[PDB]
Amino acid sequence: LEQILWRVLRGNLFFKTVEIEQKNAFIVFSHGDLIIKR
Amino acid sequence: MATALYTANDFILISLPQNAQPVTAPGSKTDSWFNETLIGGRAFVSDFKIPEFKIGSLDTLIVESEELSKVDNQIGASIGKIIEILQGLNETSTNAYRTLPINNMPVPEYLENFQWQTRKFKLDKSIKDLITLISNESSQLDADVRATYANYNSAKTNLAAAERKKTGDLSVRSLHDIVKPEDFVLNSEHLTTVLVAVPKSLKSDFEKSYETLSKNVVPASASVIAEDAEYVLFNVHLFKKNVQEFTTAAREKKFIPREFNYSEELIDQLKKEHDSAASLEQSLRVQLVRLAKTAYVDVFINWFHIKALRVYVESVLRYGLPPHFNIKIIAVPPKNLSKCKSELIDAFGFLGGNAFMKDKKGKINKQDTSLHQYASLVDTEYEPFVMYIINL
Amino acid sequence: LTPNQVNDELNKMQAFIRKEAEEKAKEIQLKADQEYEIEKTNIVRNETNNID
Repeated sequence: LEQILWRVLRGNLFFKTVEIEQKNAFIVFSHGDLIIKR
Repeated sequence: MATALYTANDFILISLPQNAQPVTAPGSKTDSWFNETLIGGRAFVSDFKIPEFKIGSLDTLIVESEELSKVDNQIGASIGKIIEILQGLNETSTNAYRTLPINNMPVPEYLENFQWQTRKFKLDKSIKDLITLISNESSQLDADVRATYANYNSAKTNLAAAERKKTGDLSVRSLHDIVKPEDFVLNSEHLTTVLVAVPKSLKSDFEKSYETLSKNVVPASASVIAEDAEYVLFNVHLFKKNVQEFTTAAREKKFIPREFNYSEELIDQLKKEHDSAASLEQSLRVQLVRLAKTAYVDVFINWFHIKALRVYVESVLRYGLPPHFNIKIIAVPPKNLSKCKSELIDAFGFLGGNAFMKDKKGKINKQDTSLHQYASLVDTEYEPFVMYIINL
Repeated sequence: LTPNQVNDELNKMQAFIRKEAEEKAKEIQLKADQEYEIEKTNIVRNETNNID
């Protein structure tokens, strides 16, 4: 739902990854260096 | 769909790259797949590409995309407000001004020949000032037609206020159109003029009790100088001191006394107020019709340019590389946007991704939330490629 | 949950990441020579005015 909200509110300008943790989930996003505020 | 769409055709604005291909026809162009592979073989394709603008970074492109989406929604609501204001005047029916030539050319011919042509815009400046200037020009054009409609409503309220003084029930109306120099004498302080409104059944009681209603009265005044729909108007001359006894006997007789004084300035201002209100409303409607037509045409052209700039900014922001893409407008018939939207969304849904593609057809809008707009600042539907729904 | 969406997202993110840096470098390289030319003109004008 966070990837659907990020894709609906920001387009295809992000990375959708998921990592299993000990429960928790490891997520990682990639974007530009000047779009850290948005 | 749309609030001003009665018998107008629907168009779908799609944007894709120049090296993309569909999923139902590998090794074919998008134009041949839209023309030949269209639903029913009647899909009309037109050019909708425009010139590229100067882009500084993605941070200004995101704020230009959100401001272009909000200005596109405000221009879309301002076009429907001017369309409803022009339709409310009875100057455009449900089969005119929606399926006729606008701007002296057709919707498909003018939309196919729309190559970013303007008379006050440029190609080397920022798109944010042009979109904000177009949204401010459309908002001022709708505000001018709204102010003209409010002035026409105030002139109609002034004409309706003058209509109660012109005629009707004798409770607030005064005789200023049937007055003569032989029925109301107010040239001296001895004699005066007093109006008495009596019913049709109480005419003989007021005519017989008119002499005994007050002292110092004038006989032979029982005549129908004015007529109403609920009572009759009679003229009686007497002194100013006997107005209290005549009004007391008239109130005890179940009659309706009228307070009227002989004056030419009251009838002249009463007729001049209704004449000035009627001429002001008559001029305000004729000015509001042409102002609503020009504001509707300028709001249509600004809505088309803002829709093309929002489609190009949405395709450039959603697509990324390369900077150039193939943007065109597909003309669909009435009640056929669901098949072209489901076939185009199902065919072009694999370009963006297999996890963000869903089956959808048509455009369903709601009063609580406008859906199917492709908003980038609020919660709404999203697809893999740029897709906009325009209902004329 | 598909790899093609992540590959297309990274493929667009690389071109956008290059286009942002090129868009900044074109602006800085567009402004720097004009600023240096303006200061280089103003200093010579002030020096000629003091010399006269």
